[PDB]
Formats: sequence, structure tokens, C-alpha cells
Amino acid sequence: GSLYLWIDAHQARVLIGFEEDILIVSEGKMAPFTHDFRKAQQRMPAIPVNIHSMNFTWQAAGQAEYFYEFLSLRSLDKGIMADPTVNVPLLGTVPHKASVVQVGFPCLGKQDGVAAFEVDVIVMNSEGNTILKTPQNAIFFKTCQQAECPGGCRNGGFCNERRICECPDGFHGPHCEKALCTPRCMNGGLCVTPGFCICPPGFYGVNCDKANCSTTCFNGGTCFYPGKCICPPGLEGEQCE
Amino acid sequence: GSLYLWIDAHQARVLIGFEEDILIVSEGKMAPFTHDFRKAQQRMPAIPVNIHSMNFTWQAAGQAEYFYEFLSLRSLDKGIMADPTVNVPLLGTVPHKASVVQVGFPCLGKQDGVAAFEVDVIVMNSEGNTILKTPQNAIFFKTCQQAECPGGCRNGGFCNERRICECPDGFHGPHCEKALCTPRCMNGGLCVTPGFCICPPGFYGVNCDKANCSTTCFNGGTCFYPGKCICPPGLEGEQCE
Amino acid sequence: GSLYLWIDAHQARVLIGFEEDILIVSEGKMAPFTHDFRKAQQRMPAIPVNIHSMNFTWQAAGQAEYFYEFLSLRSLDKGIMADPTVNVPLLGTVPHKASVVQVGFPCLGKQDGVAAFEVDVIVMNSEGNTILKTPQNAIFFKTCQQAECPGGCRNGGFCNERRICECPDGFHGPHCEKALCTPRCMNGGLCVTPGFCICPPGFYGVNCDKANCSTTCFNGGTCFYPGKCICPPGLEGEQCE
Ligand SMILES: O=S(=O)(O)OC[C@H]1O[C@@](COS(=O)(=O)O)(O[C@H]2O[C@H](COS(=O)(=O)O)[C@@H](OS(=O)(=O)O)[C@H](OS(=O)(=O)O)[C@H]2OS(=O)(=O)O)[C@@H](OS(=O)(=O)O)[C@@H]1OS(=O)(=O)O
Ligand SMILES: O=S(=O)(O)OC[C@H]1O[C@@](COS(=O)(=O)O)(O[C@H]2O[C@H](COS(=O)(=O)O)[C@@H](OS(=O)(=O)O)[C@H](OS(=O)(=O)O)[C@H]2OS(=O)(=O)O)[C@@H](OS(=O)(=O)O)[C@@H]1OS(=O)(=O)O
Ligand SMILES: O=S(=O)(O)OC[C@H]1O[C@@](COS(=O)(=O)O)(O[C@H]2O[C@H](COS(=O)(=O)O)[C@@H](OS(=O)(=O)O)[C@H](OS(=O)(=O)O)[C@H]2OS(=O)(=O)O)[C@@H](OS(=O)(=O)O)[C@@H]1OS(=O)(=O)O
Ligand SMILES: CCCCCCCCCCCCCCCC(=O)OC[C@H](COP(=O)([O-])OCC[N+](C)(C)C)OC(=O)CCCCCCCCCCCCCCC
Ligand SMILES: CCCCCCCCCCCCCCCC(=O)OC[C@H](COP(=O)([O-])OCC[N+](C)(C)C)OC(=O)CCCCCCCCCCCCCCC
Ligand SMILES: CCCCCCCCCCCCCCCC(=O)OC[C@H](COP(=O)([O-])OCC[N+](C)(C)C)OC(=O)CCCCCCCCCCCCCCC
Ligand SMILES: *[C@@H]1O[C@H](CO)[C@@H](O)[C@H](O)[C@H]1NC(C)=O
Ligand SMILES: *[C@@H]1O[C@H](CO)[C@@H](O)[C@H](O)[C@H]1NC(C)=O
Ligand SMILES: *[C@@H]1O[C@H](CO)[C@@H](O)[C@H](O)[C@H]1NC(C)=O
Ligand SMILES: *[C@@H]1O[C@H](CO)[C@@H](O)[C@H](O)[C@H]1NC(C)=O
Ligand SMILES: *[C@@H]1O[C@H](CO)[C@@H](O)[C@H](O)[C@H]1NC(C)=O
Ligand SMILES: *[C@@H]1O[C@H](CO)[C@@H](O)[C@H](O)[C@H]1NC(C)=O
Ligand SMILES: *[C@@H]1O[C@@H](C)[C@@H](O)[C@@H](O)[C@@H]1O
Ligand SMILES: *[C@@H]1O[C@@H](C)[C@@H](O)[C@@H](O)[C@@H]1O
Ligand SMILES: *[C@@H]1O[C@@H](C)[C@@H](O)[C@@H](O)[C@@H]1O
Repeated sequence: GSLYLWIDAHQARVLIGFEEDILIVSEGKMAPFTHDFRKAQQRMPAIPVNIHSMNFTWQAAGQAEYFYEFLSLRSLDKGIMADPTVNVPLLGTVPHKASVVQVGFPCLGKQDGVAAFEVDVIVMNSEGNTILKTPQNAIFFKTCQQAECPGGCRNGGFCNERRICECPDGFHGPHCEKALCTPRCMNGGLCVTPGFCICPPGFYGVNCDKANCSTTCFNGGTCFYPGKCICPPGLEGEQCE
Repeated sequence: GSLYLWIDAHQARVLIGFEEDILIVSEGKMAPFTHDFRKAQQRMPAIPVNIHSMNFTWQAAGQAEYFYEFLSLRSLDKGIMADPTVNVPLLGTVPHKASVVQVGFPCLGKQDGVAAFEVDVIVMNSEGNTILKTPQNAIFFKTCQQAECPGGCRNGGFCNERRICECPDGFHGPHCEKALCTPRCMNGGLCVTPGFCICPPGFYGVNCDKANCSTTCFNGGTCFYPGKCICPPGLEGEQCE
Repeated sequence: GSLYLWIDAHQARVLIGFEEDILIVSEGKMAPFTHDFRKAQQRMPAIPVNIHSMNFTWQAAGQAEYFYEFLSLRSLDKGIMADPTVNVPLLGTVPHKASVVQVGFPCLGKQDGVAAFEVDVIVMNSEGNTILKTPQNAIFFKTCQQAECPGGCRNGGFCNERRICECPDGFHGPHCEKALCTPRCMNGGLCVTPGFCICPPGFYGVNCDKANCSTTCFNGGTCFYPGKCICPPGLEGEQCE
């Protein structure tokens, strides 16, 4: 094994208070506290009102390729909290360089109270086998407080106690209406001052949605990178044969 | 070679002032200033009163496994400074992910003056051979100033100039008596708000001391991880045969 | 591929404003915005007066060795801006550990206006073949404002709006005349309080210029590390035969 998934010391100081790396996956295996995942589910409280998003660092150190897939990112209480977001594309290859994953919990602000959610993700080997996964029906909670802003915050903005909208990347102003780029960049894209979006590897366009493949995937295969492709059971190889 | 041991730029700014990575081990070999280790021992002053602990970053980049062992962490002047500590278990495998090692120098506060210490550590290959090591009888110094606190600081706490105890992880209050978890977490464990300890890989329990092994080590062999085990000279393999 | 060249999130916040990793090279291939390098050259403005230097992070994750060579670092407008600098030696091996490259743009302060420059660099494989390179005649710009200091700043120091010289590493005072070490450390060396320079791997001396080689390179070969050596076309191997 070579997979490492953890929380950085800087993020750790906001959530727990202790400035240290919180290891989740080490050498391709889950941390000792994750074995009894359910006993760990109790020892985890609802995400506080102050914590809006969470930074999860990951990397495949070895020469071995590892693929990830976010199966379900559903909010069970849609009236309070909107479906949780990721600054990474749902399906893709895990980087060999230490990279941060921004897991955003969007509270609507219209209703007060604690809202539940699902975060289902699978990690697979080059052969296409699930090694590390989210144990069946994982439910995590997030506390959302009611906050009213004059006019209302647009494009995933949350109203602060000082009645000022907290605008997200590529947006600014009082209601977050003044945008730099015309379409907002997706899959982890970035808008420069002139405009447009700096597209992540595997995507191109204006919003970074169009994806090219050097090798087309056969027999109901999903392409994510022109290097490697996921194959259904019974079919093996590059083009799934 | 693939071993890299260095000091991070953020730590470097506190000790030297210059914000840059201080490389010690590069590509499995010691840095040019370490060759004449003794000439480097002069150019190193006593650890200042303000610097309480030091952060040492390390990682095995290649597919090759590397094992470390802290042989001796003794304080030669026990009346001034207590034996230096490490937030890592004495024996173990060096991570493939960039990880920080907190080397704490505990000044008792009862006596004023400079105290000497020993930091002996060995780095070994998969075969079990010492490649990188601390050259024979390494003596480093730490300046400790006398500071008196009303009542006295407990559980490795040092009294500040403002007469307030500097409580360590898992402890708080005026004398550091108010603890979250009942036993303090060891080997790099972390206590959550409810309690208990988030155990590091290779340990389990309440204080993270109990260690399990999938393969038992024969002929006087010490187990640290169920994957690999250290074997004495003459015996080679997984179970030491 | 295994090469990764990017800009760190902390540096990104100063230049663009968005705190996120700006990927340039991913898995040995250039980022989607770099393909039409010229269209990317327009979307890049002149380096602002406030930004004096830029931090570029890089690393070769795989067991594969990668060599870099800074071919040209020329300032086309020598009257305004002096030739751009790098805290890394021109020719060398790319680290397997995440390391920062300080690209300094030295404005002379004598003249006001925007100055152009060239940054040519090549990345090669173990066989000695250029894989990733700077596309032909790359011209980037830097805005330099006129600032006068009483006496004048020495050893690459730039005068601030408060008329105080911004002294570089190993220098301090009003005109940056008071130096710690007598010769200034080169190739990424560091001067301690007593003096001298902590030499980077592959260099030794007082200024870190003298380089040793365990294997001498034949038929017009340039040595950088005693492990690997660059060979001209027609000759292949360790000693270039
Ligand atoms: O002096 S000011 O109070 O007016 O602030 C001037 C600086 O505002 C910037 C960036 O401020 S920063 O975000 O805190 O660094 O421009 C940004 O803010 C202005 C509005 O100023 S205000 O104080 O926030 O209202 C925005 O103009 S507008 O959208 O309100 O009309 C800028 O949007 S735009 O770039 O002009 O499209 C906004 O830029 S950004 O969206 O935040 O990127 C700086 O201008 S900047 O450096 O071009 O970004 C100003 O610094 S400056 O030295 O005066 O230019
Ligand atoms: O408003 S206060 O001055 O009273 O400070 C309130 C916040 O104190 C916290 C954390 O403060 S922090 O460490 O600086 O962020 O609780 C922590 O401090 C209190 C005592 O407050 S005091 O000002 O430091 O004396 C401790 O209570 S006690 O130990 O003194 O009785 C907390 O211990 S305990 O969690 O209550 O067991 C101590 O928590 S911790 O040991 O530092 O983890 C915040 O409470 S917290 O967020 O639950 O940690 C308070 O913020 S809050 O919004 O008012 O709750
Ligand atoms: O109390 S003071 O205002 O005098 O500042 C005292 C501290 O100055 C240091 C470091 O200051 S720091 O850089 O901000 O941390 O020494 C450094 O500054 C002094 C001059 O003080 S002044 O206020 O900047 O003028 C320099 O002396 S001199 O060069 O002007 O004669 C030091 O150079 S030298 O080390 O004495 O050669 C300069 O050190 S450095 O070049 O910046 O490394 C601290 O001394 S230090 O800790 O040895 O570096 C002083 O803190 S202390 O607790 O008073 O010693
Ligand atoms: C990368 C995408 C997948 C992963 C994406 C799916 C998961 C997405 C949701 C994860 C976030 C929800 C977990 C809990 C977050 C949290 O806030 O932790 C609870 C406490 C918080 O601390 P507190 O009780 O609020 O107190 C703070 C103030 N004091 C008193 C401490 C000073 O903090 C703690 O004590 C423990 C925090 C450390 C544990 C966090 C990790 C838990 C999530 C495990 C997910 C891994 C499983 C999936 C991967 C196989
Ligand atoms: C990871 C466990 C092992 C390793 C654990 C064993 C070692 C544990 C003790 C290490 C710490 C003791 C070394 C020195 C620490 C120190 O404070 O450095 C002295 C100077 C400090 O600077 P100063 O003289 O106080 O001045 C500061 C203010 N100015 C004026 C600069 C602005 O700073 C410097 O100029 C040089 C600092 C950089 C050198 C630090 C590394 C030295 C330790 C080498 C250990 C490696 C060998 C063992 C591994 C093979
Ligand atoms: C490592 C040595 C080689 C590499 C060394 C050779 C290159 C050396 C020069 C590189 C630096 C020059 C590039 C541009 C630097 C820069 O300032 O970016 C322009 C804008 C700046 O933003 P701004 O327009 O000033 O606005 C800031 C305030 N706002 C309004 C945003 C809130 O920022 C941006 O919008 C885009 C910034 C991100 C792009 C930077 C990378 C461009 C350089 C590519 C070089 C790679 C090619 C060579 C390697 C194959
Ligand atoms: C650096 O050391 C400080 C204590 O001096 C510690 O709080 C901090 O978390 C350490 N940095 C890292 C990355 O662990
Ligand atoms: C596909 O896109 C990648 C960048 O993501 C590019 O390097 C490659 O050349 C493209 N292939 C084709 C056929 O366009
Ligand atoms: C980033 O650049 C600044 C100078 O602008 C430098 O002081 C800092 O140390 C650099 N960051 C790193 C990690 O080197
Ligand atoms: C030993 O502990 C590890 C976690 O450190 C666990 O994954 C493994 O299954 C355990 N083996 C046995 C036999 O309990
Ligand atoms: C950590 O999360 C914050 C938002 O809460 C984000 O701004 C920051 O850039 C993240 N850190 C990294 C390295 O991405
Ligand atoms: C060459 O220098 C390296 C350090 O850069 C050193 O380890 C090696 O032993 C030296 N070889 C000779 C012959 O001096
Ligand atoms: C991607 O995964 C493959 C297996 C098929 O289910 C496709 O329909 C899907 O888009
Ligand atoms: C671990 O190392 C082995 C070689 C033996 O010395 C054991 O007794 C020790 O605990
Ligand atoms: C290093 O590169 C080799 C190929 C020759 O051009 C030498 O002269 C140079 O210094």
C-alpha cells in the first residue's frame, strides 16, 4: 500500500484545537479509530456553525495508480443544508503530490437547526477493485444557524452575523452579483482577473466541463483520463476487452 | 536512496531567522555540513529559552521501506532539564508522506543554566542495515531559565514570565490539572472533546500502548508493524528464519 | 510520468487573491491552459510593484530521476530590471521532496516603468531527453517603480516607500552593509549567526561554489551530482561512452 488520506494541522486547529495531522488512511489501510467506524461516528459531533468547509489532504506516494469515485453527496435535510460540495471532480485519479480537497457544507440560512448528510467515496486499484471505501450508510451532521441578509446572498454565499454576504471564489460585492468570469469555473478551475478559467488536468472549455480522451472506452466504460480507464467486471485492459 | 530529513521554513524562522528549508538528509545521504559533524557541533549554540520544542520533517519518497529507532534520549543534566521527548514511537517505519516530529526539551524551571543532552537515532534498510545514524556521543545543549509559578505546573508544563502555566496537549487550567481524557494519549495520540485517544497506526487502547502483530517475530525479534519485522544478524526474512 | 510543478496556495493569495494550488505540470504533462502557451501569455499581466519574488514548488514523486537546466535568465530591459535570480543552482536534479524555488525579479529603482524578461528552463529524463520545456522565446513582464533611498541599498536591496532598505538574506542595517558571513552564500546556502554557509547537496566551501564528483564525466560532459551525469548525443551511460 501507498495511499495516505489525512487532515492538515492548520485545519485541525479550527475543528479540534490541537495543531497536528489527523491521519485517516495510512499505507493503504484505515487508521485504528476507523475500524469500529460506528463507535467513531458517536465520538464525532455536528459540524459547528463557524466551520463552513473542511480541508482533506490526500496522495498516492508509490508508483501505483489509485482511482477515487464520489458515489453519493446527498443532504438528508434539504430544507436546512444543501447537498455537500467538493472542489474536485467526482471521478478521477488520486494525485501523487499532496493535494487538499475542499468539502463545503452549504447551509441555506432560511432555517435554523442541525442537518444530516452522506459522504460516500471509493478508492480503487489499477485492476479496478475497491480497497478503501466509506462503510455502508455513513451519516454525518452539520449545525446551521438562521441568518438574514438584506436582498439575499447569491451563488452559494452565507450571511454573516455582521449582515455581510460571504462571497465564494469568482464572486464579490454586497449580494455576490458582481462576478469576474461570466460562467463560474467548475471541477477546481480558477478565474484570473481578465477572466476565463484555469482548467484542471483532464478538462477544457470556459467552465471546465468538456473532457478529452486519447483512448475511447468500450463496453459501457467511463473515461476520466486519456491514460487509464475503468472497466466493468469480466472485461480487463486499457480499452476494456 | 530516497530518504529526506529536514527542518521546515516556518520552524527555521524561529531558530535562525531565515525562512527556508534546512536539509539534513538528502537522497539517503547526509548534507555537506554534516560530514565534519564535530565542526558542525561547534557552529550550533544552546537551544534558546524561548524555543521549547523543535519540528523535524521526514519522508521516504521511494517504494523502499525505511525503519527508524531512537536508541538514547537522555538528559546529562537531569536537575535542570528532563529527558528530551518525541511525539513519535521510539521504534517504527518512516512515513512515505511528509510528517513532522516534535522534539520537546523539558526544562524543570527549578534551576537556571544550560543543560546538555543526547539524541541517538538510527535509520535502517529493508534488509536491516544501519545506513544513516547519529555519529558517536552527540551532545547538544539547551538554555533553561528559572521561573516560579504559584502552585506549580503539572504534566510537563513550563511557567511563563507572566506567571501562567503553558499547558501541553490534553491539559488546561491554572496548574494544568483540568484534563479532557483521563489517561494522557501516547505515541502521538490525540484526545477529542468527549474523550479517549485517536490512536496512531500500529497502536490501540485508551492510552495507545497495546500493539498488535499479524506475524509473530521469532528468535528474539521486536515487532512494530504487522507488515515488516527487525531480525538479528544471521537470521533473515519476514518471521526471522 | 511523475513530475509536478505548481504554485503554492500561500503565494497564490498574493498574486491572484484565491488561496489554491496553481498546477503547471501534472503527471509529467503541462496543464490544459499551457497548451496554447501564447494565449496564456496574454492572460498574464506584468508582475506588480508589490510582488518582488515568486515561489514555485516542484517534485519528482516516482522512482524516476529528473534533471533540470536553466538555459537563459536574461532581462531585456537592463536599465529598469536586473537579470532574474533563482535560489537553486542552474543545472541539477529535481528533488523527490516538495521544494520551493524563489524566482527573484530585481528592480534597480533608478528608473520607473515596466521591464520584460526571459525564463528558459528544460526538464530531462534519465536517458537525457528534453520532455518538458519553456516554449520558444518566452517573454514575461515586471512593473518597477522609481524609489530613492539616502545612501543607496547594497547587495540586491530594494528601497521601500518608507525610505528603508529591504535587505536580503545574510544582510542587515540601513544600507545593507552589515553582513553576517563575509562572502554571501550561493546556490541556496544559508549563513548561521557565527558565520559560514550551510552548503546545499553537491556543493562545498565558504560560498558553496566548489563541486565534487565521484565519477568524472568524459567527452565534454558536465557534472552536477556524483550519482548521475549528462551525456551528449551519440554517447550513453554513467561516464558517457
Ligand atoms: O481602496 S479601496 O477601499 O477602494 O479598496 C481598493 C482595492 O480594492 C481592490 C481589492 O481589494 S481587496 O479585495 O481587499 O484586496 O479591488 C476589489 O475591491 C473593489 C471595490 O473596493 S471596495 O473597497 O471593496 O468596495 C472592487 O471594485 S468593485 O467590484 O466594487 O467595483 C474590485 O472589483 S474589480 O477588480 O474592480 O472588478 C475588487 O477586486 S476583486 O474582485 O476583489 O478582485 C483593489 O483593486 S485590485 O487590486 O484591482 O483588485 C484595490 O486596490 S487598489 O490598489 O486601490 O486598486
Ligand atoms: O468566554 S470565555 O472567556 O469564557 O471563553 C469561552 C470559550 O472557552 C472555551 C475555549 O476557549 S479557547 O480555548 O480559547 O478557544 O472553552 C475552554 O475554556 C473554558 C474556560 O474559559 S476560560 O476563559 O478559559 O476560563 C474551559 O472551561 S473550564 O475548563 O475553565 O471550566 C473549557 O474546558 S471545557 O471544554 O469546558 O472542558 C475550555 O475548553 S478547552 O479545554 O480549551 O477545550 C470555549 O468552549 S469550547 O468551545 O467548548 O471549547 C468557549 O467558547 S464558547 O463559545 O463560549 O463556548
Ligand atoms: O531591542 S532592540 O530594538 O535593540 O532589538 C533587539 C533585537 O535585535 C536583534 C534581532 O532583532 S530582530 O531582527 O527583529 O529579531 O538583533 C538584530 O538587530 C540588532 C540591532 O537592533 S535594531 O533594533 O534592529 O537596531 C543588530 O545589531 S546591529 O546589527 O544593529 O548592530 C543585530 O545584528 S547582530 O546580530 O547583533 O550582528 C541583529 O541581528 S540580526 O542581524 O538581525 O540577526 C536581537 O539580537 S539577536 O537576537 O542576537 O539577533 C535582539 O534581541 S535581543 O533579545 O535584545 O538580543
Ligand atoms: C475525502 C472524502 C471522504 C471524506 C468525506 C466524508 C466526511 C465529510 C464530513 C467530515 C467532517 C465531519 C466529522 C467531524 C467534524 C468535526 O467537527 O469534528 C468534531 C470535533 C469538533 O470539535 P468540537 O467538539 O466542536 O470542539 C471544538 C472546540 N474544542 C472544545 C475542541 C476546543 O472534532 C473531532 O473531535 C474529531 C475530528 C477529526 C475526525 C474527522 C474525520 C471524520 C470523517 C472520516 C471520513 C473518512 C471516511 C471516508 C474516506 C474513506
Ligand atoms: C529526527 C531525530 C534526530 C534529530 C534529533 C537530534 C537533534 C536534536 C537537537 C537539535 C536542535 C539543536 C541544534 C541547534 C538548535 C539551534 O537553536 O540552532 C542554533 C542556531 C540558533 O540561532 P541563534 O544563534 O539562537 O540566533 C537566533 C537569532 N538570530 C541571531 C539568528 C537572528 O540555529 C542555527 O544556526 C543552526 C540550526 C540548524 C541546525 C539544526 C540541526 C542540528 C541537529 C542535527 C541532528 C541530525 C542528526 C540525527 C539524524 C541523523
Ligand atoms: C520554475 C522555473 C520555470 C518558471 C519560471 C518562468 C516564469 C517566471 C515568471 C512567472 C511570473 C509571471 C507570470 C504572471 C505573474 C502574475 O502576477 O500573474 C498575473 C496575475 C496577477 O494578478 P493581478 O492581475 O495583478 O490582480 C491581482 C489583484 N486581483 C485583482 C487579482 C485581486 O496572476 C494570474 O492571474 C495568473 C497567475 C498564475 C500563472 C503563473 C504561472 C505563469 C508562468 C509559467 C511558467 C512555466 C513554464 C516554465 C516551466 C515549464
Ligand atoms: C511546530 O512546532 C509547534 C510547537 O513549537 C507546534 O505547535 C506546531 O504544530 C509544529 N508544526 C507542525 C506542522 O506540527
Ligand atoms: C487531451 O487533453 C490532454 C490535456 O488534458 C492533452 O495533453 C492531449 O494532447 C489531448 N489529446 C487530444 C487528442 O486532444
Ligand atoms: C515565499 O516567498 C517569500 C518571499 O516573497 C519567502 O520569504 C518565503 O519563505 C517563500 N516560501 C517558502 C516556502 O519558501
Ligand atoms: C492489527 O492492527 C491493524 C491496525 O493497526 C489492523 O488493520 C489489523 O487487522 C489487526 N490484525 C489483527 C489480527 O487484529
Ligand atoms: C483550508 O480551508 C480554507 C477555507 O475554510 C481555504 O481558504 C484554504 O485555502 C484551505 N487550505 C488549503 C491548503 O487549501
Ligand atoms: C562528494 O561530495 C559528497 C557530498 O556532496 C560526499 O558525500 C562524497 O563522499 C564526496 N566524494 C568524495 C570523493 O569526496
Ligand atoms: C461510468 O462507469 C461505467 C462502469 C458505466 O456505469 C457508465 O455508464 C458510467 O458513466
Ligand atoms: C527488540 O530488538 C530485538 C533485536 C531484541 O533486542 C529485542 O529484545 C528488542 O526488544
Ligand atoms: C555542460 O554540458 C555539456 C554537454 C557541455 O556543453 C559542457 O561544456 C557544459 O559545461
